[PDB]
Amino acid sequence: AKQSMKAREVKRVALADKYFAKRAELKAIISDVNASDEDRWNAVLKLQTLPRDSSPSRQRNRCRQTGRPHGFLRKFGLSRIKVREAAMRGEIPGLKKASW
Amino acid sequence: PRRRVIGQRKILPDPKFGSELLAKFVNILMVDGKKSTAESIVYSALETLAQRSGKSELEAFEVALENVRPTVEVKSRRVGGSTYQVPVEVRPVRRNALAMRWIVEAARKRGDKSMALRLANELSDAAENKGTAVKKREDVHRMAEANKAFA
Amino acid sequence: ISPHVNKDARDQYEIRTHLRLVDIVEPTEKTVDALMRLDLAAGVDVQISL
Amino acid sequence: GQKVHPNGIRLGIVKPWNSTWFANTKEFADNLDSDFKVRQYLTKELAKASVSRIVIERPAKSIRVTIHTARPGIVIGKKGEDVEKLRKVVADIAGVPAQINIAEVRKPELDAKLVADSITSQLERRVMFRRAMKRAVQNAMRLGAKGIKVEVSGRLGGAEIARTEWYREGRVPLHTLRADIDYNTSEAHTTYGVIGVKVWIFKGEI
RNA sequence: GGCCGCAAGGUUAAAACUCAAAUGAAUUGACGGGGGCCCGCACAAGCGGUGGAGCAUGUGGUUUAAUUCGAUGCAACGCGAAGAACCUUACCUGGUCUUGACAUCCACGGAAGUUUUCAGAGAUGAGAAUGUGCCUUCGGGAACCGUGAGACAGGUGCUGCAUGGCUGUCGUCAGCUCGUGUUGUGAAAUGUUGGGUUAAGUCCCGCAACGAGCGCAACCCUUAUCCUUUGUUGCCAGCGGUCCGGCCGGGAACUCAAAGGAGACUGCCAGUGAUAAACUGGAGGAAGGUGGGGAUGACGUCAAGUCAUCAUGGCCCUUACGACCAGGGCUACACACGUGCUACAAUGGCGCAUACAAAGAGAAGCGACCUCGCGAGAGCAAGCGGACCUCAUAAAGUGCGUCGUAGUCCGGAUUGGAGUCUGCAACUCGACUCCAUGAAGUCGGAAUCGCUAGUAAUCGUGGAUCAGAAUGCCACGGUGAAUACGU
Repeated sequence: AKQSMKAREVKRVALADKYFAKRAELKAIISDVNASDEDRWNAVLKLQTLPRDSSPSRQRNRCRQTGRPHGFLRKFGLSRIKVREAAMRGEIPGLKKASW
Repeated sequence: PRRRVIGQRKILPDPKFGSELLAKFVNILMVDGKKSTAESIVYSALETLAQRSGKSELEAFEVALENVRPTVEVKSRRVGGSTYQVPVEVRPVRRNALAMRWIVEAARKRGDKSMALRLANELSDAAENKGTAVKKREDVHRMAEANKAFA
Repeated sequence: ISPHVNKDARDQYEIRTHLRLVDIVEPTEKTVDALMRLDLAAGVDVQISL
Repeated sequence: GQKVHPNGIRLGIVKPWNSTWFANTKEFADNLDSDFKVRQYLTKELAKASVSRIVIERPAKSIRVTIHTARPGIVIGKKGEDVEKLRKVVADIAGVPAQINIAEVRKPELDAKLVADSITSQLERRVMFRRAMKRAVQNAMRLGAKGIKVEVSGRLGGAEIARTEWYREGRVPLHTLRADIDYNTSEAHTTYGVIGVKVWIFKGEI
């Protein structure tokens, strides 16, 4: 992966950490039933002025050693290729080849 | 196969009566692994058939088979670039198997209302020497007789 | 197991987790200190419930 | 055909692991990344001290690292003036208290990683690959191995068409799972591209 | 040209020009519409499909501003993709910066929280509040925000015919080689061939050969039978309480959980055989001759695949082939092909009510009981980092009614109207619900595919990726066949 894609990812995670509580507040307002019916309009109109990159759904899981955007596993933080390499070298505790 | 000897699998006898022939008939009739449906159909058909002839179900079944069992058949040979029909004798297990297969195939082709009804009608016609099963047997024998020169 | 197309040719792996439970019925102060002052290997996970 | 990794197929039967610890799903990935960074730093820092293995353990809430080396003096230094520095840096990277231990390799000529490193080092100074390979095999068989195999591949001698060559002596049974086989690899960077090296050493059944 | 012959022709017999070879006898392979022996769902004997209809998905072509790049006989075509609305994104149109979005150096001053204006946004301008730690021997500047100059940074740009690493295929086929000796001027041969035998260059006997290596077999996982340790969250035959329920007092026997052990080796009997290796039957036993299923891939072949995971020689661009942004495209549509799903019906469609599983996942997670809604869902809220709580109700089956051979009470494409949820945001281009509409299709030409037993066929259940998006991929159990005379 190019050196600018990883930079994009770092920026995304930073902003998402920064604006976490404000968004939860605004969204609870918009969701809650029996509201003033103008506070709803205000909260909706304000939730879209925050930076786009602050939403957790703009983030992409990547391999921690290479940057590959496909073939990701969550237990290991790596893609299939690097998982296999480390497994055969002996660096993943408890993992071995299986048959049954 | 090329270098094999295959033994015989055992087959349980029928629960109501005690015949292995009837178990094989159920097996030949079943589809998709549903043995209960096949047993229902066969038992109902034999029930409705025993009356029409005033004999035991087994006797009706045996008399029906004895008119469809074949004796000689034709195999195909081609070594000189031409196809020849060579007559051969059929052996007992194959006789029974072919009879059952033809009976069920004829039954499925009729146009009555229920499968049990079709099966019963076919068995009765067979006991009277009419129907597609007997026609098939006659055709096979005719072909075998017409090629006696290649025995 | 290939960097490109081939779609069969996979590898299969396993991790196994072993678990044990021990019960102590009648304790005393000395014993509880004795347990809380013990060390074990670098690959075992210990949980104590009172 | 293609072959299976010897170490991999043998884990749990006759070969041990390089990392030992227990963790759950919310710590597994972070622990792996920390181990990777530790090994990278140590391997860069000790390039001339004949390192062959780094073993990591994580007990309680600290980290202890064992280094297997063939020149322990160069690592320990004058009354610890280098081991202490290494410990400080490793503690900074790990984020918890740190401990370092040093273990010695008696015979560097029966070690898979060290033989391969020596061959690559020679190839980068314009030595003849046949000479390097034959010397490796003879040393190993002289000091007591039951068998050895060596393989080299690439643009050998500056050629335009790449190639592969190997030599063998003794027994090297790869289909036997109770056999004690040591395996490793290395790479050499030259003016014509990359050359690859592989080494197998057999020591007996168990 | 001469001689000879009725003729057909015979006999004597050159040059110009052109090429760097033409040729004999043996040697190792490959090939034969040459011979001999033996294997494999190769054929034969059988069961179910594809090719025709509608829909899902990939490919060729054509179109477009763009429809990003790669895989191409078997061994590419639900393939890299284990999940394109923005992001992912590498493509198109327009608005913008230049030591830079990501690093190391030098020296000029100070840092992060809210809140206003013009912008589609990137990015420009106005404000308010704060003064950190710390040898301050005053130099700390370490921590992290600004700007200036130049050594540099950056490239999913080309060559897989310059490469490392990783993979496909012949093929889980039984082959492939060396040392010393001996034969031939030599290339080479012998061993490795021969008589028997095996799944096997497996084993025995012979023999100018005597020995060893890589493969074959065995050691590893799982499944089927037994006994000895521990018995909660798992189990109840005997005993005794009754609100009926493993509920409760208890028990350690049985299911089951998971650690150490026993067992299968042609070991025993009879016949055949070279006084062999082996073969065919029989006893006991849960299991018999490799008991059943995995993992395990020899020397080599195809300049086979991948510079777009990564790494790397050579070439190429640096106010641009390198940054940032909002909209669009990868989802197009005269047409051709591969792989699948649902059907064309009575061994069935619809309504009532009732047995019986296995294996998995869960903290920004799995969401009970109760209330509201016809429903997709909504509100309030226990429990659980789990043999305890939750996801979570198996379906085919069985019992009783009805439909009566009809393009149907079969099938469910298409289209109108109204909703729910995830998410800043569902026009292009998401999944699901409700009322309505009710297309093709009555078993598919020449061709052509899978399968030898708990297999084929048929019914349901779980997980990875993942805010949301499976008819694909990887796993689990239920019911349960037909056929193998033979080469």
